[PDB]
Amino acid sequence: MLNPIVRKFQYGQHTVTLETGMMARQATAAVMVSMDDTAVFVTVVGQKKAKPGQDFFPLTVNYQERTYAAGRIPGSFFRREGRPSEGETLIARLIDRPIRPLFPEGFVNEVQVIATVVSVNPQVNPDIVAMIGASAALSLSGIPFNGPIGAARVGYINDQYVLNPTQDELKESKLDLVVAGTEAAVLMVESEAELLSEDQMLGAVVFGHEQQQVVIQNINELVKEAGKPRWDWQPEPVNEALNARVAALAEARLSDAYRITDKQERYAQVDVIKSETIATLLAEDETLDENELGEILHAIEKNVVRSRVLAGEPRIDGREKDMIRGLDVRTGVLPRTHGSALFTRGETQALVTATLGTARDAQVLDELMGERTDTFLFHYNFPPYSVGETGMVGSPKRREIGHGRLAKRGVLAVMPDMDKFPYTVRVVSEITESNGSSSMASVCGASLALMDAGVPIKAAVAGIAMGLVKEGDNYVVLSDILGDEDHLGDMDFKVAGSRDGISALQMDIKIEGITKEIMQVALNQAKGARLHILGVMEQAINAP
Amino acid sequence: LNPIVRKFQYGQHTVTLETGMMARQATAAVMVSMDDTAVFVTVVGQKKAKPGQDFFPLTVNYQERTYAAGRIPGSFFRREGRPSEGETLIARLIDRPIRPLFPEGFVNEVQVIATVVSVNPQVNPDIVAMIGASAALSLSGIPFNGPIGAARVGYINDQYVLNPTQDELKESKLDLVVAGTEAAVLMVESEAELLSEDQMLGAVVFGHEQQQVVIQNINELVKEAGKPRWDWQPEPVNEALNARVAALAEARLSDAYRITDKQERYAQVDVIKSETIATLLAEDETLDENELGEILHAIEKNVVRSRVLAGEPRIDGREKDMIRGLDVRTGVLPRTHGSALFTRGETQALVTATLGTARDAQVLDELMGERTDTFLFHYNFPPYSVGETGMVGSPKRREIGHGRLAKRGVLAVMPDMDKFPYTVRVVSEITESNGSSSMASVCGASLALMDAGVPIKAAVAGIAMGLVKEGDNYVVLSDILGDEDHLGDMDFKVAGSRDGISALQMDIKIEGITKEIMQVALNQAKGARLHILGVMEQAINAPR
Amino acid sequence: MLNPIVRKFQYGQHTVTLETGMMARQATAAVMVSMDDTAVFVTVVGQKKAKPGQDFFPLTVNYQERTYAAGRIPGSFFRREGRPSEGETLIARLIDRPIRPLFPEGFVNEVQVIATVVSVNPQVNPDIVAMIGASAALSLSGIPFNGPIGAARVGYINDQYVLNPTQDELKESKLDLVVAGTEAAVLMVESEAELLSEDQMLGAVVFGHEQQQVVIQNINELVKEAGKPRWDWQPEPVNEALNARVAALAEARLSDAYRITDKQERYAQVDVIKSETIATLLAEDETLDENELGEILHAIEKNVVRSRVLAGEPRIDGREKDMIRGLDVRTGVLPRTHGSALFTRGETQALVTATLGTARDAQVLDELMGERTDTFLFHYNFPPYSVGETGMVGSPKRREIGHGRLAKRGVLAVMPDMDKFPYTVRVVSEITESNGSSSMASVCGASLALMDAGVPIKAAVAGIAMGLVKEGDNYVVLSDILGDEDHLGDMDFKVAGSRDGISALQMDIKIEGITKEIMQVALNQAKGARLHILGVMEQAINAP
Amino acid sequence: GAAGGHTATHHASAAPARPQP
Amino acid sequence: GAAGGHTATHHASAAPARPQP
Amino acid sequence: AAGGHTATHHASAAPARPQP
Ligand SMILES: [Mg+2]
Ligand SMILES: [Mg+2]
Ligand SMILES: [Mg+2]
Repeated sequence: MLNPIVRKFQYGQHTVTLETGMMARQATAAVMVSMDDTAVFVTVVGQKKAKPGQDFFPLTVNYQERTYAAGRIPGSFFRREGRPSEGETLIARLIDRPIRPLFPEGFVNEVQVIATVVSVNPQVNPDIVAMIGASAALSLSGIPFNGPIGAARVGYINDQYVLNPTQDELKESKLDLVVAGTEAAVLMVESEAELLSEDQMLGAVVFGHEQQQVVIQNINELVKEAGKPRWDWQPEPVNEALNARVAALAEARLSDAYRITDKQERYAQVDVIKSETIATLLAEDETLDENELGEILHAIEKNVVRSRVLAGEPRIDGREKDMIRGLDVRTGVLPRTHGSALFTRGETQALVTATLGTARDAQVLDELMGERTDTFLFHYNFPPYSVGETGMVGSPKRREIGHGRLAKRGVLAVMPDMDKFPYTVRVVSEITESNGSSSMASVCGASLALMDAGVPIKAAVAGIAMGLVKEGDNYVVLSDILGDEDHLGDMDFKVAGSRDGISALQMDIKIEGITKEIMQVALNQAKGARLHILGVMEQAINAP
Repeated sequence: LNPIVRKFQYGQHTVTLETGMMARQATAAVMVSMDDTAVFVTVVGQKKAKPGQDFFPLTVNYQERTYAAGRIPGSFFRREGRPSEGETLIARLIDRPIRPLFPEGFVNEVQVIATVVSVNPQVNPDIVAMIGASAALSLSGIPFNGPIGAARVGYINDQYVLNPTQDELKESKLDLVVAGTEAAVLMVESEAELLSEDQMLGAVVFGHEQQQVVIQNINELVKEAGKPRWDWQPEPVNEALNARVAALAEARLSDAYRITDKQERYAQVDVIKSETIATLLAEDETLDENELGEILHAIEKNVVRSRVLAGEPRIDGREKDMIRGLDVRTGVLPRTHGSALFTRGETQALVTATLGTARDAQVLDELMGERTDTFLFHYNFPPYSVGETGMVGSPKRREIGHGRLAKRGVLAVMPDMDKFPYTVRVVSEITESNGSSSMASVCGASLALMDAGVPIKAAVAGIAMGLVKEGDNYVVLSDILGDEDHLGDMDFKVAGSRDGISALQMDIKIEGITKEIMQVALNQAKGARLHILGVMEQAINAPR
Repeated sequence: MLNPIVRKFQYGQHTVTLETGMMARQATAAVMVSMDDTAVFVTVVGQKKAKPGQDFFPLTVNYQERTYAAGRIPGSFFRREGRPSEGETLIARLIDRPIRPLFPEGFVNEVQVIATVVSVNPQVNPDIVAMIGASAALSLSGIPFNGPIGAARVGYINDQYVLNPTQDELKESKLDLVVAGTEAAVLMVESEAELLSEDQMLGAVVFGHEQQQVVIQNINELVKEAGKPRWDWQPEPVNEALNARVAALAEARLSDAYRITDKQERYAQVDVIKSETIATLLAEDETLDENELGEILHAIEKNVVRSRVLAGEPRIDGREKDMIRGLDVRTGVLPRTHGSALFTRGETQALVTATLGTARDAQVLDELMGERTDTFLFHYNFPPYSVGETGMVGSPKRREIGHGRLAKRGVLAVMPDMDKFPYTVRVVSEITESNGSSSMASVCGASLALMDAGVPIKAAVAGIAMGLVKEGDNYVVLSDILGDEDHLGDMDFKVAGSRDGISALQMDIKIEGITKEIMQVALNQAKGARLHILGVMEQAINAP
Repeated sequence: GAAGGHTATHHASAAPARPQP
Repeated sequence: GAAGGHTATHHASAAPARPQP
Repeated sequence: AAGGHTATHHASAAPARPQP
C-alpha cells in the first residue's frame, strides 16, 4: 500500500505542504509542494556514474506549466503544451541559479530537475513554490548538495516590507524582489524596483533571507525523517606531485599572460601556454589524464588572478579596484530606425535600437496566472562574433532570454505610462562585443535609444556589474568586471538605475558566506559607478 | 522505361502494384493504388552496417501531400511541414508489423518512405501504405521474412465488413486493423463499442483470412521483378565464449531475477554485467564488448523464459494470472476539474480531466476532410518515471501512439454532444513505469472523468498480457512487468468495461501465434479488468 | 576610442559607404556597408586552427533581416525574428556561392559570415549591399581568400542595361539579373528574364561584371589602409612517394570504374576500389593518414575523367560532348491531382504536380521591403532515396529552397497574369531519381503539369545544365552533365526557356578565368539542347 | 490548500490477487 | 483508378541524341 | 549611410575612479 510522508507549516499568511514517498518512487527523489491551492510536482534524477571523459557538471532544470492547473485547454493549434515560453524559461533559471553553486567542486554526475505545475491559485505565484520543491527534492535525494535553500518574494507597500505578496498586492508595491539562500548566506537575487535607495534594496534582501528560514528548517526536519542516505562521493584526491610538474612549466608564464590587458592577445597566449604545457607532459607520459591537466592549469590561472586582487596589485587590464573602463556613447547611428545608439564600455559593446508601434503590435501573453498584453518589448541578442567565435544562429538561448529580461527591468522604472505615451515600444539590444557586463550595456544603450526615438522616459538609466574576491574574512569588491574576473571571481552583482534610485538588482553568488557588509560596499560602490556613466550619457543626449 | 504492373481484386476494390519505372535508385520502389487512393513507397537499405552498431535502425516516414486532394496547404508557408499526430500514427501502423520480420542480428540501416500522392476521400491511405511497404520490402532483397498483408475490419449489422468506406464506418461498431504473414497475425490496432471477446477474435481471424490475396499477389510480383536476396548471415555461434560468459554470469543472473523490486534487480543485473565484462576484458583485451552484452542478454532471456514454461513463480513471485497491487485515488489536485492517481505495482499515472467550450475543440485539417475534435487525450512519459535523465521536448512517437491507444480505450463510454455538450481534455502523466502505462492511463482517465462530473456510461479499465512460447508449449501472462514484455513474445493490450471491449492492441514479436492463444489471452484479460474495475468501484462509482 | 576608417564611392546612382574598426572588434573582421540608407552589418570569424581530422571546408553564411530596419515590430505571435524565411535563405546563398570557390584548395578552417540588415530604404535591395559587405570583411580579415568580389544587379528597361534598378524601376524591366565575380572573371549568376535572347543575357553578365569593378577597386583601397596581416597558411606538401603508391593500387581500377555507365554500379565499384586500397595501405603502415589517402584517391578520379574529356574520348556514359540523355515524358500520371507529369532524363526523374486554388490559398509574405501576396508557388523536394541513400525527412534544406526558386524562375515567364487567369497555382516537384540536373527537370515537369491542369501558359518551357573541363586555354563544354561531371568539372551552367527565349540563367563557376567566349559557347549549345527537349515534350502535349 | 496523494477525496486499494473464477 | 506511369494519358520518348545545329 | 561615424550626438570618457 502507498504511504505519503507529509509535513505542513505556516509561511507568512500561507500553508506550505510537502509530500513525498508515494508519487514517482523511481526518481532519486520526488516532492509535491503546495502553497494555498498552488501545487508543483518536483523530481530529481542523479546518475550514479559520471561519464568517461566528463569535465563539466551537467545540471538541467526543466520548468513546465500545465494549462489544466488553471482549468483551461491550451490555446495553441494542437491544444497541447509545447516548447517552454519566455516565462517558463525565466523560472527555470530562478531554480537553477541558487542550486548550481551548492553542488561540490568536482561533482560531475548528470543531474536533472523537473518541475511541473499541476494546480494554480491565481493569487499565488508558482515560481516560489517550485523553488521550495527543487530544494526539498534535492535535499531528500542524497545527491551531494550543500543546501537546503529557501525562497521568498519581497514587496514594498506603504514603505514596509511584505513577504510573498499576492498578485493583487503587487499592484501597490514599489518592489518585486526574489531572494534564495542557505541558512548562512544569500545565493541569488532577482528584482525590479521603482527607483528605491541602496538601504531600501538591501533591507529587502535581508528581510527575505530571514523570512525563508522557516522553509529551510522544515526541509531539514523532513530530511531527518524521510531523506535517502547521502551518496558516498569523493573529490579526486589531490595529486601534489603532478601539481608541481604543471606549476613548474606554466605558472611563471601564466602570470605574465594575465598582465596582458588586451583580451584577444591574452587568451591567444593563455592557449599557447596550455597547449605547449600539455603536449610536453604527454611527451613524458602518454597515460596522463588530459582533463586533469586542464583542471590543474585552470587552478593556476584562478590563483594567479585572485591573489593579485587580494594583494592590492593592479587588475588584469591595469585598473584599480574601483575604476570604470573607457566609455564611448553614440546616438542616431542608423538612418532608418526610430531610435539607435552605440554604447561601448571597454571591450563590451551594444548596438541598441528602439521601435515605436501600435496596439496591433503589443504582445499577447497567454500566461497561467492570467492573460496579459505587453506594451514594452525587450530583446537581447548575443551572436558568437561578439567574443570572436563561430556558432549557431538559431532561436534565443536561455541566457539571452534571461539577460533581455534583466535589462528590461533596468528600464521599466523610467518608462512613461499609457496615458502619457500611448504606443507599443520594442527595444532590441545587439551585443557586438563582449567582455563583461553586456546586459548592463544594454540598459545604457536602451536609455539612449529611447531618448533618440523621442520616448519621454522619466530619466536616463544606467548600470554596471560588481565582482568579488574573498578568502576567509579578507575581500575586495571589484568595479566593472571583465569576463575573467567574473569567471575566476566569487560573484556577479548587477545594479541598474537613474540618478535618484535603483531600477533593478541582480546577484549571482558562487560561494557560501557572503555578508551584509559586502553587499553594502557593493551597492555603494555601484552607485558611484552609474553616476559616472550617467554623466557621460548626459553629455551626448539629455532629453527626447 | 517499362513499368511492371500487377492488378487484383481486394474486396470491393481494385489494387494496383507498379514497380520498375519510378525511383530506380532506391533499393525498391512501389506505386500502390486502391480505387484512386495512391501511395508511393520506397525502401533504402544500406549495404554496410556501422562498425559499432548494436541495434537495428529502422525508420518509417509517412507523409501526406495536400495536392493528393487538390488542396494547397492551409499553413502560413503554404507547404507541408512536420508530420501531424495522424501521420505519426500511420507511420507506426507500418513500422509495428514489419519490425519483427527482419532477422535477429540484422543491424543495417533501413528507411521506408511512404508518400500519399492521390486520395479518394472514401478510401483510407493507411491500408494502401501498409501494402506498399510490404511490397517494396519484399522486392528489395533486404533480409525480410514477409510479405505481410493489411486489412481494416468493420462490424455493420452484426456482420464483418472488409475495408469499409468512410461512410460505412459511421454505422460500424468496430474499427480494427490487422496485419500479418501467410502463417500468423503480427499486429492489431482497434477501437470498438464494447464488443465481446468472441466478436473481437472473429474480426482478427476474418481480417487475417481476407488479406491472404494481398500476400499471394506480392509473392507473384516478387517472382517477376524481385531483386535477389542479400548475401547476409548472422554472426556464427561461438560456443567457447558462451561457456566462458555462462561460467561467470548464469548463476548470478538466475539469482538476480528472483529479486522482486525493480530498482534493486536492475542495479544487481548491472553489477553482474559490469563485473563479467571487466573480468573477461582483462583476460583478453580484443574481445568484442557488444558481443559479450549479447551473450549476457541471451542468458537473462533464457532464465526468465524457462521459469515461466516450468510453472515457477514469476520475477516478483506472482502466478501466471495474478494482478499486481492496486492503489486508486481521486480528487488529488485542488484546482483541476477532475484528477486521479492510479497505481498498479510499479506503474503509476497522474491523470486529469478538463472541461471547455466549442472554442477549445481541436480543428484537424486532415487529408480526407476537415474535422473538429471534442475529446482530447494526451500522454506524457518523462524520463524520471523509469529513474532516468533525458530531453523533454516534443511528444515522441511513442507518446503519441500510447495517447491514442488510451483514447480508444475510453471512447466507447464517452457521452456524445447531445448528452454533454463540452470539450473534454484528458492528460495522463506517467510518474512510474513498469508495464502497461497506457492501460494505467485508461483506468486513471475513467476515474478523472467521473471526478470531473463527466457522465460516462460505464467505468473503464485495461491490462497488458504477455506470452512465452516454445514449439507448442506456451504460457499466457497477466499484467506483465517491463522485463516480461522485453524477454517475452508479445504485448497484448485489452481495455473495456464490465460489458465489453473498447480497445484491443496486439504487438507480436514471433511468427506462429495461434487463434487458441489469442482466445486464452482475451478470456484471461477479462477476469483481470473485472478485478481492477471492482477496486475502482470502491473508490467512485458515479460522476461528481 | 579611435574613429572608424570610412571609404565612400559612387556606384551607379548611389553612394556606398564602408565603415570598419569601431564596431565588433573581436570578430576577425567587421564592416558596416550602406547604400542610400540601406545598411547591412557584416562580420567574419575564421578559426585559427582546423579541427584535427577535418576533410571538408566548413563555411557558413547567415543572413538575417531585423524588422527595426523598416521601423516595424515583428508580426509573429512572439513579436521577434525567428528562423530565416525563404527570402533570407536565398540571399544567404547569393553571398555563399561566389565566395566559396575563392578559398584556397585544401583550406579547411571553420569560417562564418553573419550579415544583419540594420536599416532599409524600401527602394534599395539589401542583398547586393550584404554581398559587398561580405566581400569587404573577408578581404579585410586576412583569411586566405582570392577576392575581393563585386556584386551588381542588372535590369533591362527600354532595351538598355540598367545598373542596380530600384523596386519601382524593376516594374519596367524585362530582366532581373545578379552577377558576382573577381577583377578577372565571373563567379556567380542568378537571373530571371522575360524570354530574352542569348546575346541579351550574355550582355547583361558582361555589363554587370564591368560595372562592379569600382566596388572591387574600393575594397582594395580599404584593405590597403585597414586590412589585417595575411594569415600564414600553407597547403599540405605534396607527397610523391605516397601518390605513386596509391596510383599503383587504384589508377587502373578507377579507369575501368569510370567506364561503367550505370550510376549505381559505378559508385558501388568506386567504393570497393577505395575501401580495398585504403585497407591494403593501412596494413603495410598503420600510421598513414586516412583522410590524405581519400584526397589522393579523389585526385586520381578527377584526373581520369577530366583528361578523357580533353582528349575527346566518349564520356562516362558513352556520350559525345553535345549529346543529351534519353527522354521519357508522361502526363496525367496521378488520378486525383489537377495536373501531373513524370519527366525522365537519364537517371534524373521528377514527379511534378499542379494544384489550382483561390485567393485564400495565396501566400502572404511579410517581407522587409513591403508585405506581399504570392499567387504562384513552387516547392521542390529532394528525398534521400533519389540518390539511393537514407536520411532525415524533416523540413526543406538550403538547397531545396534554392532549386525550388530556380525552377520557379524558369517557369515565371510563361505564366498567365492574374488579369486573365485569377487563381493561386502551386507546383510541387518530387525528385524521384537524381544524376544531373534535377531542377531543370522540374522546369520541364512543371510545364507539362501546368498544361495537364489546364493552366494557359504562354508557351512550353524546358532546361538543361552545361558543364566544363578547362586546362589553360584548352576547354570542352559538356551538355546535360552527370553528377560526376558536375563534381569533377569546373562549372554548373543552367539555362531554361521556351522556343523563343531564356526565362532563367544560373551560373556556379568553380575556377577563376572563365571567358566571354566559353559563356557564349555554353549558351548556344544550351539552346539546341532545350529545343530538342521541347520537341519531345510537344509530342506528348502541346496545349492546355 | 494542498495537492498530492494524502489529499485523496476518495480512496481504494487491493493487495496482489488472482481474479474471480 | 490506378497511379503510376503505366497510367499516363499522354506519352513520348527519345533515345540519347545530338540536337540539330 | 550608417555606422558610428554618422552619429547625431556623441560623448566619451577615459577610464576613471568616480567621485564618492
Ligand atoms: Mg559581468
Ligand atoms: Mg506492458
Ligand atoms: Mg547539374
